[PDB]
Amino acid sequence: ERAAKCRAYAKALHYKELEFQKGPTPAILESLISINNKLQQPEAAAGVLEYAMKHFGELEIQATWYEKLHEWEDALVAYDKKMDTNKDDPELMLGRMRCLEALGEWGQLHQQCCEKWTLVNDETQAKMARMAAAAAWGLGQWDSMEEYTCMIPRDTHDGAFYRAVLALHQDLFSLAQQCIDKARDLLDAELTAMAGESYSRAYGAMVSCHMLSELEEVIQYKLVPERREIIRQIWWERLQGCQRIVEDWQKILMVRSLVVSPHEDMRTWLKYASLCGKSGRLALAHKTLVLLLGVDPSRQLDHPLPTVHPQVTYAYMKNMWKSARKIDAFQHMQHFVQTMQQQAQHAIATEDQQHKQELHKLMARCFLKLGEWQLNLQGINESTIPKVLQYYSAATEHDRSWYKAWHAWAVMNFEAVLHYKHQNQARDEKKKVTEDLSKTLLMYTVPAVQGFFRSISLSRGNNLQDTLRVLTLWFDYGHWPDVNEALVEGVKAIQIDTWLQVIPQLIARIDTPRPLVGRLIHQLLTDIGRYHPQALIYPLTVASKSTTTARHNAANKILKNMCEHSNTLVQQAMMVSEELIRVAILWHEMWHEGLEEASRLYFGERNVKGMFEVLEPLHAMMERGPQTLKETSFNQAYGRDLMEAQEWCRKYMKSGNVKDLTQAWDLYYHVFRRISKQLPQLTSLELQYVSPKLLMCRDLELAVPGTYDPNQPIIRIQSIAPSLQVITSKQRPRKLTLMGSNGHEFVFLLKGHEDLRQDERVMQLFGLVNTLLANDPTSLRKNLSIQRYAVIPLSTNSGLIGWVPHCDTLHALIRDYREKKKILLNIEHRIMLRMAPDYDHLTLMQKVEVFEHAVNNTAGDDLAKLLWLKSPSSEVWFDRRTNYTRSLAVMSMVGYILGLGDRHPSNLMLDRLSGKILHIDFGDCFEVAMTREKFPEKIPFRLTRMLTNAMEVTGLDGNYRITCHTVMEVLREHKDSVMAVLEAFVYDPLLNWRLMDTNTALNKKAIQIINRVRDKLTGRDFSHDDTLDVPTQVELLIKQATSHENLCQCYIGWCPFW
Amino acid sequence: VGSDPVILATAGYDHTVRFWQAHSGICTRTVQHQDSQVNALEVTPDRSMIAAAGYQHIRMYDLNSNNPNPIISYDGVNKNIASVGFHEDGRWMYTGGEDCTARIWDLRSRNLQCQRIFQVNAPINCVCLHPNQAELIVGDQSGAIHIWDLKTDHNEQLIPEPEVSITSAHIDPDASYMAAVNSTGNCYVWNLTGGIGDEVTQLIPKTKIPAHTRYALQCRFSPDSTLLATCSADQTCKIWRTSNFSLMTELSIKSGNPGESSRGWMWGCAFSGDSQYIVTASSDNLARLWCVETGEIKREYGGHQKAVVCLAFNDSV
Ligand SMILES: Nc1ncnc2c1ncn2[C@@H]1O[C@H](COP(=O)(O)OP(=O)(O)OP(O)(O)=S)[C@@H](O)[C@H]1O
Ligand SMILES: [Mg+2]
Ligand SMILES: [Mg+2]
Repeated sequence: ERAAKCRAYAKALHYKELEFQKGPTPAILESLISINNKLQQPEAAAGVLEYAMKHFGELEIQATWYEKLHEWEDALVAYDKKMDTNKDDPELMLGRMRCLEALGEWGQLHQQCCEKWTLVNDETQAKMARMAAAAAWGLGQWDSMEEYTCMIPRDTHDGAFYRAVLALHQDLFSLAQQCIDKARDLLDAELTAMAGESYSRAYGAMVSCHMLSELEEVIQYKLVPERREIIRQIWWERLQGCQRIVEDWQKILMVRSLVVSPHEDMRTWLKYASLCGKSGRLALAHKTLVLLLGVDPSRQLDHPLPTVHPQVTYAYMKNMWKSARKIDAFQHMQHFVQTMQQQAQHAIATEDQQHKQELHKLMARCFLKLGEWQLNLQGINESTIPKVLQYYSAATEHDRSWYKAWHAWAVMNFEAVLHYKHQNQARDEKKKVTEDLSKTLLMYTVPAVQGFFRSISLSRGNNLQDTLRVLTLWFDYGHWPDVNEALVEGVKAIQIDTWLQVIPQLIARIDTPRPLVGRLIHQLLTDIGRYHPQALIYPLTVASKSTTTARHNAANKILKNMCEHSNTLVQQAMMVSEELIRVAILWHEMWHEGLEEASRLYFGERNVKGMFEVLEPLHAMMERGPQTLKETSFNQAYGRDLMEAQEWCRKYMKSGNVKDLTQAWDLYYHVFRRISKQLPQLTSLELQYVSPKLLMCRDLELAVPGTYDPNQPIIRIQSIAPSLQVITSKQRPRKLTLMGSNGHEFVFLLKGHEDLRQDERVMQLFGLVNTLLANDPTSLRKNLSIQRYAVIPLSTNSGLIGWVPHCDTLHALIRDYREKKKILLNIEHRIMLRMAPDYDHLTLMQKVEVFEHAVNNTAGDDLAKLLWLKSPSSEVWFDRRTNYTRSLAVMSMVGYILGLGDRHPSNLMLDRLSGKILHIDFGDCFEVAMTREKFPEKIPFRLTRMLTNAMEVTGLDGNYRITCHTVMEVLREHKDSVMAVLEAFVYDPLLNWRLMDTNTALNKKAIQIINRVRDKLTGRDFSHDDTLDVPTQVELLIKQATSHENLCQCYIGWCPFW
Repeated sequence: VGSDPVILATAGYDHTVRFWQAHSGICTRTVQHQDSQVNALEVTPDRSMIAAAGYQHIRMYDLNSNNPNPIISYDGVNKNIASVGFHEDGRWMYTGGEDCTARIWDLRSRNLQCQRIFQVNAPINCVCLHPNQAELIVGDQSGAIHIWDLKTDHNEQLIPEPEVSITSAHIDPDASYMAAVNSTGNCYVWNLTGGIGDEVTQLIPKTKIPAHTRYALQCRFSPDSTLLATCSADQTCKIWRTSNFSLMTELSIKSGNPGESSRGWMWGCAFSGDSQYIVTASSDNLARLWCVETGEIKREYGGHQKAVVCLAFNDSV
């Protein structure tokens, strides 16, 4: 029955929304926040209020709006403004009070209550009591509580509650016992009274039921003395666990206050004060801390801080920093740490080791703040570098373990290196210089390398960043002995597991010319070969078949080395990859692209030297003889013609005729026509004709491409399915499918002519972002993530891509819907051209009209609608949407940092079972798309009309924007991890080719790209001088993504109207 | 066709420049203008030939030889040409381009090249010549208006509200007022300190008229200097009084029911010589002759298949 109750609601929402579609009314808007709330969807409803605000300032009073937005702090100062200008007004006061009882401002709530007791209004007399009871509760004053409780009716759950508390204080336990049970029942009957359309009072019921059960434990804590440990444990655990907003925890602690004073709970209230600071409620955290110290809100401001309770002082100090007073905060630290090391070195008479330890770990935390604060106050320069390096080393001394400290020390050293290197490119822009430079850099490099090592071993699961950094120093430093020894040390020291994370980055430099670097790489790879080969074969096999000599040589060495222990694996892998490459682009498919290219150079460019270079690899390609039926069947129908078309070519090479060369093209154009006809006939490939070796394969020990991970039992290629559907396209990729040794099937897409190596790094980046999101509690609460797919490169030409089930391209879903509803697929386009035959050449202004014209005469539902019709129920429909909204927003931000261009409606798809969204084709990364000459993208990511429409009405204000901040906030917190990854492949040597396409050294261009990224992660993407906070930046972006001026400029294919 | 006292030219997306006889709505001649839409039309002060600024060219058809094709073409400039203007003394021509340049062309010599170039960051939408022939006013998409002294080559720039694109600018014959209109739909009016002849020529702000909610596309002073016209994407040409800066007369073409989705933008206007009448270019394929005082449609120039984005209107003896 319960699962069926939300169904009718979800069903009503669909219509209630559809109504709003036709005419937005305050009526509907009311019955919308409510239904969205029964559906326990808080943030989507928060979006409805945003729209309610921006279109109807009509439940009025800016203080009433701040109150509904739970922004009590703004509503309180907005109510004061409204009170001092106006009069008494009995409603303005209640609001002014509600703000105080949320904020936990008992001092002002009790005062406001008594000091204003004319209250001739009798309803003003009823509410008044409830609040002023709890206010009196927080302020100790029990007399006041009793008075104000005597005015709360025992009919209300509230009135029954405060009696249980008054009794428990005065020690009347039978009274207290009954009052609880009455308060429960008066709350049970009340949750059915407002059966859904209520406040966060259904969520605050858990607050009252929590408190009532806790208040029964406070009962347990009064006469029978045996649970003082059992009770404190649950109280302690159901806290670190529990995640209830500041205000609720106040109340919960107030229950525990009846029995334990904060001075015995310490750890409890320190954690609570710790939460208040993190959720930016400082003035409250302060008051909790002042209480625990038992000393002034330091009104004695020039005095030193008390060291009575080392832990509390520390909190205070960081509260002071996070507060306004941060030179002051810094100052108290230096001095506190000094007091702390003396309080150790002297006061430690042996029979106190636990205290010494806990005192040494506190200091490490102090030193880390010290360095960190020093940096924030001064920056990085010849004077700070040594200080913070001392601060961090000091932190490293006092905790030894602790990732934070070793990390901090590593990064500081690493940034010392950077500081001088970037200071020296400053010098060289305008012999004893380099010798002192080499001394300088070497001085910080070695410890950086060292630091990153001890820090990596302290993560284990979470060290992609630190690991990548190790490689930066390792590759960048053309190797000085000192830095090498440090590396070798570390490599031995740290687990092999680690490096798997980073295999493509290592293989990137197999052929390093620096002899000291290669040796370590080659050795380290070999050892990774020893434990976890599999993790190594595919990527090595690729490398071993490479035009560049130094690569494939060095790759074979490690492969040879791997045969000494895993030979038949190496052998299987070798062949499977070989055969797949043959299958990817068949013989005629190559001759077709090679004949087009050959006729462009000759008949359209007069280039016979370049043309001969297009055909000669194709002729020698067949010179080897056919090896498959499909190769021989080609060799029949075409072989002799070609073998003699070359004969004429090689008569002209020596004769230099032009009639010799025209006999060749006479023959060449013959086979072209033949093949071109057969090309739309390839819609399936059969293994037995195309590659028999692959059909032959049974129970291999090679793993299913990109399924290997330790932890998980190895899944091997047990069989390859005999047929491959050829996806008839421009590149005609194959849809290969493999049978796994676990039973389950594994489908891939075998692509012939796209260097998959980029797509691989992007998936790496996504993986990290996925962890980051899984680790941020909010992002986890919401399930936020990027769906990724396996990317297994096979050559520079080809590779494999994981097939994602249940997906259709945006373009497909639409092609279907429009044909279903008898709408011409490309109608916005045909409208635009009817209006303006020369659309592409119009001025900006001219275009926006035509664009708007198209949009205004075509439906924007499609996607929204086809998703409704699809769904088997309405809760399934509702959820698929929630998933869709969120996942799209995730990739909007992530995609932005990546600079992910070219997001036309065939490059993103929607999973039809969860509704979550999926991006493919990562060819255009970093500003590339926007920098291009012809049709430059103006868009940061596609937030197009049908995508907007498909979310909830009140779209962008709701789930989308909220999720946008969340994701972005995570990305900014972890800006280095993200940049470690991104730096790794902007500067990757074999990957730099995708930016020299700005034509249609690189050292300088690569610098730009990465800055443009840091700019985005620091909120400096827009103006050079501002430093925009998240919601500003997000707003700016959504704006940009939505601008008609931007969209109308998009290459038509991009479908700026879908 | 230039021999008629009244020259009326209409150009747009349908590859023709049609000429009309003002008083009757009959289309006189029509000229082929293929490969591009027409961005601006201006008739030379000499009444000999009309200029058609388009995409990467300014073609110039002859009003006297009553028949042929472009006398002169100008080329070798990439992206659109948005504004044209002529200097009284027969020989100079000015242009604003998407290529971010204000160019001065010598009509009495050869060269696809232009005599001068004034480059800005961000594309130029409008270019107009102060009646003193000594200064060019140039509005760009960043929102900067540039006064470019044609003598000192001294550039001086002024931005109003902008981070917003200024769409057109104009300056009354008596050089007392300068106006500029932008994409927000605002209209800015400045007072003109007639420095001139050993020049200063200063701009003093007077009002910002909230002329439109949507894009404002052109602005123009009557010969009178009595009125200021403002064409917009809200399908409206609003005529403002210069004494008041209040709304005298609204000309509009917007359905008569909210469920129509518009049909047509008010792309351009030109006043008649006597400031009594006003011509109107719209995207609904028509030019229109209005009576400035009544706001009465006195004629409708039907002909163009596709949109109309241009007018030129001439009254000289
Ligand atoms: N990771 C994937 N999961 C599921 N389906 C996919 C995946 N990648 C591609 N497809 C499907 O395969 C079709 C072929 O598109 P692509 O994989 O991009 O090949 P393509 O022919 O190179 O595409 P271009 O370059 O845009 S013409 C797409 O329309 C998708 O439906
Ligand atoms: Mg694609
Ligand atoms: Mg592709």
